[PDB]
Amino acid sequence: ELDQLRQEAEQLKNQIRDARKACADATLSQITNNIDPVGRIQMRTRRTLRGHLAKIYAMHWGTDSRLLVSASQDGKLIIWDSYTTNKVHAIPLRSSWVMTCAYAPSGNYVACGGLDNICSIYNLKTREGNVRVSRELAGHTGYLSCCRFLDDNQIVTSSGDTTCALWDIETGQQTTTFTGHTGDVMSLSLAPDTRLFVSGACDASAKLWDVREGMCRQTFTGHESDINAICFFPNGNAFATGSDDATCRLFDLRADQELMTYSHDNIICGITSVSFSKSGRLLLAGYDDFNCNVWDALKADRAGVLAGHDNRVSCLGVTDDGMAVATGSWDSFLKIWN
Amino acid sequence: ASIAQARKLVEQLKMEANIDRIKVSKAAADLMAYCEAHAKEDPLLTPVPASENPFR
Amino acid sequence: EPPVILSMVILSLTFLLGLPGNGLVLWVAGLKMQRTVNTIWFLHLTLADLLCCLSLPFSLAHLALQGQWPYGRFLCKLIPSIIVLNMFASVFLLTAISLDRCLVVFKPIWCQNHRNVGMACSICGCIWVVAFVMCIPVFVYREIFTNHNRCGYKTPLVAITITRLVVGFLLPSVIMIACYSFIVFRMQRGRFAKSQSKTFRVAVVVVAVFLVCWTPYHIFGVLSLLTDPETPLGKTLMSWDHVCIALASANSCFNPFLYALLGKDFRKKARQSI
Amino acid sequence: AEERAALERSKAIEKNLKEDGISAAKDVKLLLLGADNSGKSTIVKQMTGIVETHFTFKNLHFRLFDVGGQRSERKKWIHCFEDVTAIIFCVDLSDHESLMLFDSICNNKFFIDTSIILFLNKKDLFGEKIKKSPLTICFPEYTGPNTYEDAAAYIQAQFESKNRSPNKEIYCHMTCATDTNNAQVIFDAVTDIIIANNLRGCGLY
Amino acid sequence: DVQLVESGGGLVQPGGSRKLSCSASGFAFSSFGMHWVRQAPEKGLEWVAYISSGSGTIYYADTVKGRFTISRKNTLFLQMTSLRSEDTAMYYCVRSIYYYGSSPFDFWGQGTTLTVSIVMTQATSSVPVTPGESVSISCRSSKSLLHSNGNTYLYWFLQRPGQSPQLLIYRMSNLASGVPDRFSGSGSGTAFTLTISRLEAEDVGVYYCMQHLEYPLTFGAGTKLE
Ligand SMILES: Cc1cc(C(c2ccc(Cl)cc2)c2ccc(Cl)cc2)sc1C(=O)N[C@@H](CCCN=C(N)N)C(=O)O
Repeated sequence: ELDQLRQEAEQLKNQIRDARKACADATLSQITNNIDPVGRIQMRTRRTLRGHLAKIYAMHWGTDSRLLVSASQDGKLIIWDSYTTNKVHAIPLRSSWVMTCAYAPSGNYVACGGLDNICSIYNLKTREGNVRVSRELAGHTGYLSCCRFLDDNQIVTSSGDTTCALWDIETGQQTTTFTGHTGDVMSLSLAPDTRLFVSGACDASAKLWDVREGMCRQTFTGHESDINAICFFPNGNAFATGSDDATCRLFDLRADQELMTYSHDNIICGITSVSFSKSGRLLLAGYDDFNCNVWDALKADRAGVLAGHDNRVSCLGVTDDGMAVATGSWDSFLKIWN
Repeated sequence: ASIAQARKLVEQLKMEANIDRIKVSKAAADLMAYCEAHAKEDPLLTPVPASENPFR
Repeated sequence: EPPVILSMVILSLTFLLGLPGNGLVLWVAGLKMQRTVNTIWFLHLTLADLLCCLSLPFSLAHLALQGQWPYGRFLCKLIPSIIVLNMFASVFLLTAISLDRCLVVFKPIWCQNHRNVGMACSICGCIWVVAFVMCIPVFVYREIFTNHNRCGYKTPLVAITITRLVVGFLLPSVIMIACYSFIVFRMQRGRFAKSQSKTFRVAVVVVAVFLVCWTPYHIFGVLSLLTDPETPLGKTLMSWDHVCIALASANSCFNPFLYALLGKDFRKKARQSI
Repeated sequence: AEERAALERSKAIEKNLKEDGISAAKDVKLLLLGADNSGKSTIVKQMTGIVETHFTFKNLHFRLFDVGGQRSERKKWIHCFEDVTAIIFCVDLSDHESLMLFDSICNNKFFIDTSIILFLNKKDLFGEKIKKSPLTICFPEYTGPNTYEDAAAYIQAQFESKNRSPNKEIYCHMTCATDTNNAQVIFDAVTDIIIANNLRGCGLY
Repeated sequence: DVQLVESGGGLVQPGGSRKLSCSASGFAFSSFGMHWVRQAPEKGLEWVAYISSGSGTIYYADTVKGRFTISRKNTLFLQMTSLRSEDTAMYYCVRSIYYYGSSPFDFWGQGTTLTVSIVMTQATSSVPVTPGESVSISCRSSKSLLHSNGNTYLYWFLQRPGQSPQLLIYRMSNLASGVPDRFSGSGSGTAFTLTISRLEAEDVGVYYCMQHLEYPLTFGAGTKLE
């Protein structure tokens, strides 16, 4: 019956592919062909924060559009004031192998993880002054690659042992566990209403989970290599992935298929980060070629570059009001564009 | 042994295959409608004057 | 005046070949590079050479003046002190570079444990201080003689000449020679036998360049000390000093090519920036 | 009115960060690799995600990293150890896959100028086995006598023939685990590597 | 539990001297700034001295410069010399931390009774009030309290009878930690007011208002809601 079940799975995959392809009557580029282009958009460096000493692996924006948190492999995590370049906090870590960081929406907690398979929570509003460790979650057998807050009580983490879990910072116990991927899960993104999230595994696929039920709903397979970044459209109806095949793609949740592909002949290096614009017209991507290419999301064409980095770009982000964009790199430098 | 794994796989495929779908053109229409309805307030594709720049 | 015009031609060539390279080196090493232990020496040497390169038009004006000075006493007392400070700072920075290379070659443990930026900054400050100390006497003793007003010097003269000769010539040359000889001696065994030849070539080039560029100044100073002015064979000295000092000043343009752009990263950054 | 105090606090924490970095710049880091049950435990004990061991020998603060617990693809986390001073390799003579691991590690993109220290252990067991069984089973192509020294030299030559970059060197030493001379070998190799790196940095190499 | 204990006061003849101490525990003493606030037995509060975090910067009042000294183990000192008859007042120990989003003047001390042998105006000095009603107190300022960055510095304190003052509203709009939701504050430039909703028997005392723009800190006369 094993061969029969394999044949049934193959025929189900064929049916799914036929159904997905039967709904593609037209193309996005055809419909957005009669729209004036955005033109040239050159951005100039305004500020430059230089506090770290090693490669920067993650960054995040506060909900106030003023405070930012940076995590570097020197064993430290700082909190920046972007309007003044002043430093507010400096938290020493226990394990120097850090690969992720997060900022609570309320502004009271931060999170950190890495090669130690343990995710930490820090309290920033202590009565006695300094910052103390509030929790230490440990349930993963593989390196943790991403962690994103839901509220002040719960957090969702993605690990390298092909599993995703939803925790509870009050007790430190796994409420739910998501399984099904084949390789390492290296990316995560949460919906605007924080009821759904997507992840990108290393077996060249991406799935759409849901927090309440702990199940999977759809899978999008259209890439050629591993997936290292993911982000959500501001309307929460689409998400754009960035792989190591030097191509970024746009997937539609309702259409259950890809819509447009952003690539060019010259680009060879893979993509390490991806981010959208607040109104959804631009799409900035970070490249291993030390540059950042600003794309016109509705026309699949370039609109400018962001030069000024001496090494690979590791992280990029846009504020909540869309007034600024910040990038980090392996040379221990962060720049604020405008 | 592997019978349970195969049953789980086919059940997952059955659950995934039962999802409704909309037209691609309608999705594109919604997308560009969102991008044009909010175009006048984006501070990146329209350069805000330096008088209103916190980063000046 | 074939000697005077030859010295002027040498000065013009030195200026034209020195300004672009030192400006580019200064820009790259102070704006396009991070602060490291080895970068401080290059930065300070570039600063000294650039300060030296800003006095060449004054030298051309003085050559055109032909032993006259209608200005006041302050400028005559001042400018040569600045020029001497620049030259001696460059020389001492070269010696410090050689000693640093020898030290990192011979002592790995102590260099690993106790080498940082602060020591380099302190050494550079001490070098600048000793350059200032060496440059005081010209500011003290320069004056104007009034046929017509001409800028010229008045036991002390012998003391200044001898101390300048010894400190500027005999000690730095010995230090660099010993350091490079011991480095070549160390590189015979192990994995270093495949680059001993290149190291020997580079050491020979730098030592020979320094010794050809700085020696005639001291030779002529000593010879003018031994020979009376009114006696014959002295007009030769009084005439070709100009070319002697021009040869001494050519080191300002020569140094950046020898030192700064021998590193692959420096060459890559310079090519990318231009 | 009170932003000057915030500026003072920022300057103070910046100074503390600089002092911490200067203090931490002095350590020497070594990566530790090898196959499963290859004797790495014997060497680390002779003096869950990752295990760190530190000890001091002649005013040198070593740090050994063990990554044996990471049962994932090595291409996803190998860039974190790009700045290691050297790589220690252990091989069990009394036993193919080690050759593939050595080939993959030596020709990595991030390890084009990193020296490798090779340790050959279980020499006594290899000698007893060669007294009992020949060396032709593990190497069907090897031809010549059945002596211990020739077999050891052939194995070392086979391991060394996997390096192509002229800028890196491989140090090889034969161990029997009944000794305490590993620290001296590591010290000598590290001193040579430090001297070579210092010379290359200055520009005379 | 955060504690700040001070002692060292007593009867002194004129022309003498005395040493005061402020022992602190339960918090990171090395990352805070310390103040000194006195209150005459029949008058309002008055600023005395300030020492920054790390002894970097020190400030003194107008009528104590050259006679007092502030120093900071985990203990703070205050050396006073040439004690005249106008120094008879209890001295409090006040902590404050300064960074983006901090709340200075958080926790006050207990005070030591020492016995010796911008003009910010609060017009109203007494109001008649009963439980269950709503009351409001207002105090003005001579100079505008809005800086270029858009921040206004008005603080409101409450001193229950026989107790120590506790911070209520900082920067004219922000409610402190632990304060109930009844209190609220508003103002514009030079005129400020505070509102109390559903007054109970646990909110009876005297109120003070204070600025933090010019470091010669000045309080208000004070209003007693009896
Ligand atoms: C240091 C110095 C510099 C001088 C000239 C000058 C510089 C560069 C060139 Cl290419 C040409 C002229 C100059 C003057 C004015 C100004 Cl604003 C700028 C530069 S003259 C001088 C000095 O000290 N001369 C003594 C002794 C040194 C001579 N060598 C002997 N005796 N062996 C002397 O009178 O003999």
